[PDB]
Amino acid sequence: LRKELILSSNIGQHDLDTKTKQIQQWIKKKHLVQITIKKDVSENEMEEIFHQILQTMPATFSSRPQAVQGGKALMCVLRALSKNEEKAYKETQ
Amino acid sequence: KNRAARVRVSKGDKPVTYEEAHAPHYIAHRKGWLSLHTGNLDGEDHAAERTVEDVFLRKFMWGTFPGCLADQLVLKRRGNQLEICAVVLRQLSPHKYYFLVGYSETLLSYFYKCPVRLHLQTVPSKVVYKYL
Amino acid sequence: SRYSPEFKDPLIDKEYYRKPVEELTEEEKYVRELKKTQLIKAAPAGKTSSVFEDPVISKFTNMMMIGGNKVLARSLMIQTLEAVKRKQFEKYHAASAEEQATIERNPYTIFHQALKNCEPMIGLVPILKGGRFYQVPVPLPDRRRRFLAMKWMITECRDKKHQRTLMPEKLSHKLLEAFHNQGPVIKRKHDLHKMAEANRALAHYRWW
RNA sequence: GAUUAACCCAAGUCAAUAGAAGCCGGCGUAAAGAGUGUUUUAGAUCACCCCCCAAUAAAGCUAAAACUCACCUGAGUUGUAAAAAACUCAGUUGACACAAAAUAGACUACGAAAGUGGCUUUAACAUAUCUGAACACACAAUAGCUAAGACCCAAACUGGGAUUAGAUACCCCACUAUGCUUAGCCCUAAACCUCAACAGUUAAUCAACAAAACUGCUCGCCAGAACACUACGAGCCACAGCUUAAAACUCAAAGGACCUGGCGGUGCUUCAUAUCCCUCUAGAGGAGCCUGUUCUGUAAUCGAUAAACCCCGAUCAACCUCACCACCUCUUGCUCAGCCUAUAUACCGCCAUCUUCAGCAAACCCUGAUGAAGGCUACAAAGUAAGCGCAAGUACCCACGUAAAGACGUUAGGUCAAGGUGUAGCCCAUGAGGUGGCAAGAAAUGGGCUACAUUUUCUACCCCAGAAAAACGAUAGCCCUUAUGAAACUUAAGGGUCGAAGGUGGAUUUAGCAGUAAACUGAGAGUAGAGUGCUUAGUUGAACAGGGCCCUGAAGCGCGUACACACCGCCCGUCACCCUCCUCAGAGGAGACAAGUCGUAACAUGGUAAGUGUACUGGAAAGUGCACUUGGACGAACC
Ligand SMILES: [K+]
Ligand SMILES: [Mg+2]
Ligand SMILES: [Mg+2]
Ligand SMILES: [Mg+2]
Ligand SMILES: [Mg+2]
Ligand SMILES: [Mg+2]
Ligand SMILES: [Mg+2]
Ligand SMILES: [Mg+2]
Ligand SMILES: [Mg+2]
Ligand SMILES: [Mg+2]
Ligand SMILES: [Mg+2]
Ligand SMILES: [Mg+2]
Ligand SMILES: [Mg+2]
Ligand SMILES: [Mg+2]
Ligand SMILES: [Mg+2]
Ligand SMILES: [Mg+2]
Ligand SMILES: [Mg+2]
Ligand SMILES: [Mg+2]
Ligand SMILES: [Mg+2]
Ligand SMILES: [Mg+2]
Ligand SMILES: [Mg+2]
Ligand SMILES: [Mg+2]
Ligand SMILES: [Mg+2]
Ligand SMILES: [Mg+2]
Ligand SMILES: [Mg+2]
Ligand SMILES: [Mg+2]
Ligand SMILES: [Mg+2]
Ligand SMILES: [Mg+2]
Ligand SMILES: [Mg+2]
Ligand SMILES: [Mg+2]
Ligand SMILES: [Mg+2]
Repeated sequence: LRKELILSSNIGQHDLDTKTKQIQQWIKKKHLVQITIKKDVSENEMEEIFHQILQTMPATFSSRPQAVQGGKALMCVLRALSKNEEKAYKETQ
Repeated sequence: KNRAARVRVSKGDKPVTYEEAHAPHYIAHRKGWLSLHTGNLDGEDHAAERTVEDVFLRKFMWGTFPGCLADQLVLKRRGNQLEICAVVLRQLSPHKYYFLVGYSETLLSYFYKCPVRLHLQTVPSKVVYKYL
Repeated sequence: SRYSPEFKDPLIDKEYYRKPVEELTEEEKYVRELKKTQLIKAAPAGKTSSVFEDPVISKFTNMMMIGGNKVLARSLMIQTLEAVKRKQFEKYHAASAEEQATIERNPYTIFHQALKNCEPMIGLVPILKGGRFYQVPVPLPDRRRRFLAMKWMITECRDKKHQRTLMPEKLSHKLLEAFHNQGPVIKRKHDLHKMAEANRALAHYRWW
């Protein structure tokens, strides 16, 4: 299932943590998490939000961050690491 | 809303004349033309010259008879004679009326190179067609 | 409408105006006396007392019209009628005397019967109960039925499937098919009826 | 702030602080009648005058419907707005509870209150005077804890299925604590009829609303809001609890009831007449082109920019127009200067807008206790109204229709660049003049023209024809000529050259009710020339016009309202943003200040009605379960 989230570049840390926990729940549930981030802010600054969100789950980018909405927003897709990918993570760990 | 030469209604304490009481669309239906000349007919010439002359005449008479005109002037043109029929208020002295009539007639005759007559009609106070 | 409400539509029937005065009921005599003192519109340029006048064909020509080209539309209609009659005459002559009894050659009759066959009995109308519209089957008035028949015929003719085929031939062929209860128009009517029957379960959604 | 003047007191004035004025007022909604009942001490004069229905405890019983089990029959059952999930259990008949008690009840009784509505029986419903507990005793729905049983059904939490941006909810399924019985605890409710007990009156009423106003007596309670159903102290079988309950910091309000307006994912009724939906016709949304705009670019205007902008100011830009940019030049300057410099949120002027409306109304009168406010009923009940608008009248071809007209106001709606104009600003320049130059397309989007053809295309003709038909299809591009002009690759027309995209177009959307839509043909405005634009004359000339109310809306009558900058409103909570105070070993709590982050919990039926108590759960408001309240409604003859 596709679970979608919409965020702002000026989202507070408490809201960000809450939505991070929600995304973790979805990933554990094995859902595709489509995250969109909208706006001054740089697109790299926005993509840092994706870095942090996936940092909290050392989940993987099924689709990498991409500019959308006329380039105003970024969008990405996260997925639960397959069994083989998780085994690779364990080995590298 | 249309504002063209319309006297907007008020508390009923605003006197107005027959000319002012009627919006533009009534022209030729309830009120005639304040200037009569052939310039605007089919195929005639010098419409602009006639109009400029009319405008200057109106401004000139207004400034020459300050606070004396009661209603708008009536310009008429017959051949080359120009006739300004005006309605004024019985306040200024008749001596000054006669002086200004002579002066206006002479100056306008010389300025527009055509005989000019001024026909004054004196009234006690501005005719109040209605109160708006 | 330049005509004031007082004006009434003219009636064009020589038989009606020549009906004997004795045959008139009280109400009919009253109607005539009232019309004696009523305002009547001018006779429209589309109809006349011509014995050959056909209102159905007049309406069909009007529906076929494109951009006020009454001349072209009427020309197409007469060409269609002539083509139908010629086809029927050819079939009649080429056919045996036994089946010549059934072979019909009146183009007007063929046209009327084809339209009547194509008329769809039950339509699908949107009906809204509780805020949601559904395509409920519903009876149709005769006016709507005739109009739908004519419109389906004309649209089928206008389709681009028949390329480089003149409208007279297209319409004559389709009219003959409909008369013999075949062809895309009859297929469409049956499809509408089939959809209505499939949606029969929603009939109660109607309130009128 | 300075200055001028004025005012008050005056050898004083008045900044700060302190004090002086503190109870016979109230308790339905503003704080206040404490959840209920009974004393002693006392108080009062209201003391002598003067059967039954649904209380409660115990014991017993069961009609309907469940569950389970038996039969046999079937492959489906449950689930809703639609589904998924869930079970192979489903139907008939029969047997069968420690669960809950249709109809009666349209009754209004019992009890002190909580509560009590299946049946029978036993016991039983205190006081011949009324008040009387934070000062004790006995009770106190639902929830909840303790220990043991029952468990049909329902059900917090939990799990699953949906829905969702998310869904810790609303919807569906399963199941647990729990609801039940026993013995203890707990002692809280919007425990509200928010209206204390007793006795009495209906007379001169009475802020508002609500359930009319009061008198006497008594007890309890109240004294701005919030901090605060809080901290501390105290008591308690209570251990995240209950009762009592402050203070500090902070504010000038908080609050109760109404009137008007707006608003309602507000109710009923009736409508929309090219109109909101279906229905008819023709279109746009798909291709090219013309053109406007937004963006990009440039040294290179400005204004409109939701309806009500977008072939708009312009009935028009090669120079000019021109207000733009670059450079150069002039300074009492065409002007008793000048400024297209800012302010349409100072204006006049002319307008859009509802308005495809019909109301606006001065001056009076009355009603409300003489409050904001309101003013209708025709078998008429407080309205009368001058004037404005509609209407009438008028142009066009009728008395039809189209025009015109369309008030008060709404959007601080447009225009300081038509012109003027207040204020502010420039004056060796933000003024004036001269030369040159920009005005393009990455690309999106609006309107129109051309087409996609066979009802077509070319030719003749203006309607009895002949050919074409993969060709149809540019007004696009390139080359040439011509018209105007001083200047033409860039403006227009004609010709040649090329025959391009395209094959009737998605959701969505425009216009039209008849000589209209549609198609076609002219003319005019403005220019030297210039539009597929604009105005307008004319030809041919249609189909539907019948149903409805989801949405748009309109009206009427109502309902609610925490909104009044009027829902684009208000407002809650978390998180982090700084100070004051309090509790605290540092951390919490409150308040204030104050812009954010995530939602939209509350105010409208606030989109799941709101809330009280209690329990579990959750970023967060909050969700759900049980009972209780209306401080919600159910549209108030029958339908
Ligand atoms: K199109
Ligand atoms: Mg107008
Ligand atoms: Mg209160
Ligand atoms: Mg007592
Ligand atoms: Mg007590
Ligand atoms: Mg209890
Ligand atoms: Mg249980
Ligand atoms: Mg109660
Ligand atoms: Mg409490
Ligand atoms: Mg406490
Ligand atoms: Mg304590
Ligand atoms: Mg329409
Ligand atoms: Mg397009
Ligand atoms: Mg502009
Ligand atoms: Mg602008
Ligand atoms: Mg120049
Ligand atoms: Mg220029
Ligand atoms: Mg300038
Ligand atoms: Mg304005
Ligand atoms: Mg009128
Ligand atoms: Mg008009
Ligand atoms: Mg404005
Ligand atoms: Mg503006
Ligand atoms: Mg300048
Ligand atoms: Mg060409
Ligand atoms: Mg030349
Ligand atoms: Mg060709
Ligand atoms: Mg809500
Ligand atoms: Mg709600
Ligand atoms: Mg609740
Ligand atoms: Mg829950």
